Amino acid sequence: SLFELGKMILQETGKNPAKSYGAYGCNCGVLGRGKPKDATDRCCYVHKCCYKKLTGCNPKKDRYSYSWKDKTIVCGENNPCLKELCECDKAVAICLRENLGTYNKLYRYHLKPFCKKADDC
Amino acid sequence: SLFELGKMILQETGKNPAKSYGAYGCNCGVLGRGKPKDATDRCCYVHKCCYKKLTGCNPKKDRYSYSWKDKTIVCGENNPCLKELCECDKAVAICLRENLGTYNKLYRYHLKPFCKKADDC
Repeated sequence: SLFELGKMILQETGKNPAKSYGAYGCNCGVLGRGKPKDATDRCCYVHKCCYKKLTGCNPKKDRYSYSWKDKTIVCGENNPCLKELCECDKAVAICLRENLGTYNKLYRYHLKPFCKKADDC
Repeated sequence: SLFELGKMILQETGKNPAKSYGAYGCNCGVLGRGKPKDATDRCCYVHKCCYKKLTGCNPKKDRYSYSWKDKTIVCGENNPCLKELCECDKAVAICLRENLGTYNKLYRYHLKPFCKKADDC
């Protein structure tokens, strides 16, 4: 669920998740996907496509279990969908940390409705 | 949808809904409910309890018709759920506006895991 996602983002990036990613670019936060503005936005784009591809569970609602072993998100879910879900979230949190280097505050509160439509996942 | 909600909050409060309320307190924005930090937070608490009472429609994704007439949100929507949805969003927008005077920026981007669990609606 977003509860685990939020935690992972904190774990990976050390940044407040909503402040930095609750509304950033065309893809981070609500209002679905759009053409990514930058690498960070691309994380969120990929993340949303990851969610979309999940057939067997609800990515935003469904809670799952994961661990923090050697400063690494470890998805210990036996439930296949929750496992794929956890891996979706892990991947975006890692992506977000890896792209902090080009994170641009001007993309915070980017006007999403005016984003170019996104190519399908 | 978050579009109509965002716009109502904007019309009522005059604030960017995403920045001011996308993550405020334990109730505004993502991650369900929690013990409200203040009146503004309480609005979102009530709002989420309002959403719970809805009868099938999707508050996140479903669009509905309202008009801003004589500076009042009018839920012209006739469909039963979308009408109540609209009414939920109108109520929170008004509530946020009415409690603007105690809006506390410190609760912007409040970390949701730090919140005491919400009482049942």
